[PDB]
Amino acid sequence: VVIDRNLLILGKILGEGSVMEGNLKQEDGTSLKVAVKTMKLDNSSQREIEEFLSEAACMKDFSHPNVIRLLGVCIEPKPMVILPFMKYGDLHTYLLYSRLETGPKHIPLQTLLKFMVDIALGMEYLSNRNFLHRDLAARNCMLRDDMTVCVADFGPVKWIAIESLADRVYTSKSDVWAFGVTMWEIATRGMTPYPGVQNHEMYDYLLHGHRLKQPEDCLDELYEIMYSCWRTDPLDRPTFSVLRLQLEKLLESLPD
Ligand SMILES: CCCCNc1ncc(C(=O)NCc2ccc(S(N)(=O)=O)cc2)c(N[C@H]2CC[C@H](O)CC2)n1
Ligand SMILES: [Cl-]
Ligand SMILES: [Cl-]
Ligand SMILES: [Cl-]
Repeated sequence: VVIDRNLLILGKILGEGSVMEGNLKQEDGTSLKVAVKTMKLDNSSQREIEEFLSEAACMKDFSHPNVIRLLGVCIEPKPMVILPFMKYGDLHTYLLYSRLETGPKHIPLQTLLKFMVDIALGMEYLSNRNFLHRDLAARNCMLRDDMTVCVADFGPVKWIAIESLADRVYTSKSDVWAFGVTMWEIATRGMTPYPGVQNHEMYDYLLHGHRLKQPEDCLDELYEIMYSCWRTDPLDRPTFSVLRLQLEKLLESLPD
């Protein structure tokens, strides 16, 4: 997983650890445009870095068109996660530009659902290998050059599941919760979850049975899938394999 630091040239800041652009000189002699995420670990012990290196070995062997690839790691002693570059950027920002001229056109419902299928397919790939994201959101979903969504940033209380707020436990269904919110952001084209509610009022809001409201133009069939991911009991929540097929079935039922 480790790559020689001399093969990496850094540049601008893309986000703020932090994120940086760069050029990875491959083995075939060609320079590849890549993103570089810094990692602030606790160097008081080799506990965090061990788990970081273990995941890197697995995150590199992954191969799926709806899951971001991991190129390797570079040491300066801070590590740096090397990832592919995405000129189209994240999905959340793309949804905000769509509601503005000059930028993308008004995204139809058919295109919005395709994003959900991709994300679902990405999480379905990780679920089979028992890999948790623990940070699923629209801001984390990047767009490939062929306009296909891919999950990323897998090492925000309104994205965390109710059980993960009390017992602070994280299972596969905890990502289904975040996936449910992700579907809400896409349908709403970049709205912040739970308008009117603060981050410190969430645990009591959800515990009382309240959930994210249904959008104005959102179909009743889609909200049911979105609401099924927010059920109090994680066991009652569906898996990504189910959600993936449900969205595909609803997608094909629509015209072009
Ligand atoms: C989780 C990391 C995602 C994988 N790598 C990645 N890819 C793209 C971006 C990004 O922001 N692209 C937009 C962009 C477009 C043009 C240029 S240019 N060539 O004009 O200077 C630079 C950037 C990216 N950065 C994001 C930073 C915030 C973070 O939350 C998500 C990723 N990362
Ligand atoms: Cl450099
Ligand atoms: Cl908004
Ligand atoms: Cl709401």
